[PDB]
Amino acid sequence: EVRNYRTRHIVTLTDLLHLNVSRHNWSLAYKIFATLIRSLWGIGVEILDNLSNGLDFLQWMCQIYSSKSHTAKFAITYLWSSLINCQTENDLLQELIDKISEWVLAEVWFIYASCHLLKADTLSRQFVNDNDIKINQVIKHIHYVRTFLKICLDRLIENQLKSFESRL
Amino acid sequence: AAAAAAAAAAAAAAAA
Amino acid sequence: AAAAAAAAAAAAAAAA
Amino acid sequence: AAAAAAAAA
Amino acid sequence: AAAAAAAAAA
Amino acid sequence: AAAAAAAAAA
Amino acid sequence: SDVLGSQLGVGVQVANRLDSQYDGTEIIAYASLNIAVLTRQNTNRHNNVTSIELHSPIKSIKIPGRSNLVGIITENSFQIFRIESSEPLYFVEIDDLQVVDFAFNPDLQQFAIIDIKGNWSIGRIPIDNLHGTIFDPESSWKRIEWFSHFQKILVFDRSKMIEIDFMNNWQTEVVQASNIRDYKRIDDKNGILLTSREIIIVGASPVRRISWKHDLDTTLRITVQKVLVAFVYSMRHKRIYMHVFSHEIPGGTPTGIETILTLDHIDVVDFLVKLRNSSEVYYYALSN
Amino acid sequence: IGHEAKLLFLKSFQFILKRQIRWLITEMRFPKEFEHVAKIIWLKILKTINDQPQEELKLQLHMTSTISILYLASTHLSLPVYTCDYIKWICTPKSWRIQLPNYYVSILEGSISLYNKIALTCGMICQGLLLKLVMQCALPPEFYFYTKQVIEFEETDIRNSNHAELRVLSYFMLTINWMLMTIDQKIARRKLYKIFPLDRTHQLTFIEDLQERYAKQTPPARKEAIGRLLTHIASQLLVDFAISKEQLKDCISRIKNACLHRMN
Amino acid sequence: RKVYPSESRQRLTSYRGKLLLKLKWSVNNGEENLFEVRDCGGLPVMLQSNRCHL
Repeated sequence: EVRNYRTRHIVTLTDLLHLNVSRHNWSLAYKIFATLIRSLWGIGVEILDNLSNGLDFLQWMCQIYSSKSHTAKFAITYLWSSLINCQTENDLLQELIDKISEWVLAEVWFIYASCHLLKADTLSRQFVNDNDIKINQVIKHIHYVRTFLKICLDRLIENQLKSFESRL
Repeated sequence: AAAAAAAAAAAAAAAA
Repeated sequence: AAAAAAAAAAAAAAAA
Repeated sequence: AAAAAAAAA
Repeated sequence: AAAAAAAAAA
Repeated sequence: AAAAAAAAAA
Repeated sequence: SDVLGSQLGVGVQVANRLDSQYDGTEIIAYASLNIAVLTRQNTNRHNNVTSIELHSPIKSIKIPGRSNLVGIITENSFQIFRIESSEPLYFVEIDDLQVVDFAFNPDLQQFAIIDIKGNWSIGRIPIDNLHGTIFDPESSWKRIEWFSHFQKILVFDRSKMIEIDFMNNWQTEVVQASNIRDYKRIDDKNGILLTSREIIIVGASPVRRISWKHDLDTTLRITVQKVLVAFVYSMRHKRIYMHVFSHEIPGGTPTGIETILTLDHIDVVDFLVKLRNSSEVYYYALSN
Repeated sequence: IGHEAKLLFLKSFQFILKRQIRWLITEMRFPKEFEHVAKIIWLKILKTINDQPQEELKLQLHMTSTISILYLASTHLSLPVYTCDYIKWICTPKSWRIQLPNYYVSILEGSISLYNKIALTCGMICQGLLLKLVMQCALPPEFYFYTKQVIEFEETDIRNSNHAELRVLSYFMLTINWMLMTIDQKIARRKLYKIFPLDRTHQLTFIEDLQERYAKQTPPARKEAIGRLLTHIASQLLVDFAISKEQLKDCISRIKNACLHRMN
Repeated sequence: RKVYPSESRQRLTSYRGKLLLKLKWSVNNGEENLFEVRDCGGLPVMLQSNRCHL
């Protein structure tokens, strides 16, 4: 049948963890989760973001395990956290995104396209300001916009980009 | 279940 | 037997 | 009371 | 009374 | 604790 | 009036739970491990258009609303489907091994789940988290419904009925000799229909009640018309009865082949669907 | 560990479990005298099972056999302890041969100190109870004295399977019934890395965590009341003893019937 | 598992990069086509190039 102390303890710990998620127990989650370590980890990812004490690391580790082999559930999440967190150097993230897409050919490509768009917006206002210059940044911004346009292709979004270019 | 109950009891005792 | 005896003890209980 | 007595003892 | 007894046991 | 004490005494 | 049977849906299983879509055109039957969808609009339509494989036998299905989602309840997990072009949107897993009944809040935000343990689980649909749980009933909660005002919630369980504040705590309870399989709250208000062998209409908050006897066995399910003017109850003794609001003058009684496990009424009191022991569903058109 | 060799390894593992007795007892402050008694009992029984001529070895809720011996040791020595008390203790190098041992035998030898089984095995091979039961009862002593008198009378009157402990526990029920800081994910990451790499169990820590969680919110009128209280007691007793309802209610009914017959 | 150029030098092994080659399978005038991303084997990658991490 059920284990003497060990099986019952695990079940009770899981129940307690569920109760902690229902009611935030930053402390309960920290000790309950530790006891629970003895797939899955969304609650662990959730507790770090819900109760902080910088919640980005655990998700990265989870995403890293079980790679070799719709799409992957661990991952499509990790990517979203990144852009929102950014909202350190981003280029790097964009590079990582490309790498993932290369390895695996909801499409990640859409997420990658969205990420560049954020950079363009920052570029658009910085360029608009006088402190007064004619080429450089404007040409760079135009190139970025074209690149963003290509990825989406292969209405609201397009409209937004256009507005952005005009302001710049 | 019995084991769990026992554990709970023990915990309670400890608390007391 | 000793245990039973302990349960002086009776006297104490009465006092209480 | 009994408990108290025991404690005292 | 009952509460007091429990405390003593602890 | 009480039990332990008793044991010790014994 | 009277009811005329328009269609039969061969689920091939017993049909524990059935819902109708809303101008509804599809009917959903819950059997065992699967939910079958049939398009009634197409009268040959022998087979179901779609099938959703939730789990073990299906206790309850409920459609939100507008009519985009469907919630299916049976075993430990509750499945939420997106029926918009269905595929599993999300899943809610609870400790309790099974769920007997389901109810949706009027603002579609909350799901109420009737657990075998007896506890009532309240789920926030957006988080898919369990906000709160009301426990009263010893044993399994068999049925539930919401007050017309939406402030209160009523549930029946094995041998008791209880009224709950939306805020939290239990307002009242009624004790009965037997198990309570089904319940309904009158849309108008002031009336609660309880499903035992007898059907009892309880005056909300008065002492007086009405008891109607037209069921030989247990009354498995009951539903009030939206209009409140009348309601229907289904029974193990193969009978579907329609009754007048409050003190149940028999409007009409259909006799089915086998036990009638579940039933639903269309939002405009046009159609009635019943699920049967015969492993099928029957569709009726109410006539003026 | 081999056929004969497997049997020998299993026996060595059981001897190491006796070590658990050594460790638990010493942590105790009991009587070292204790070791002496424990050493005699192990020699009598084990040798005899072995003594019936190289046929069949032996098996047990291996944990329960050692516990029974420990419990038995206490009975002679007049330590006040109960089977239920023994269960509480259980909650809270190794030879290769052990690694290389019959699978079944290794499982039986096991680790760690159904309701019917613990009580049954011990059987096959007043003052003490008073404090605990009184406390649960909460009686200052009036309850205690009467129960004491009743049980004695019952023995004399002989209303009275079940062990005396069971009878006595039952009779108490009858009498009373009618009284006229944190490692963090970092740790998880390290574990995963090590497993990638070759890697080669329960600890208290667990106990402490559970206790903390529980503390932090973690886990006819008169006649009727009396009956309810008594019933509570039955249920709770079973759980605490780490014993069942089927086995308690039956015993109590039998005792009551015997007492009635004797009185009549 | 990112690998630098330098490890390969010490290891005396080719600094081979992993290739990805997906096919297009069309039968019966391409009524149905299945594309499978498959390993194309390993080929050497020039240092300080787009493929390289440096």
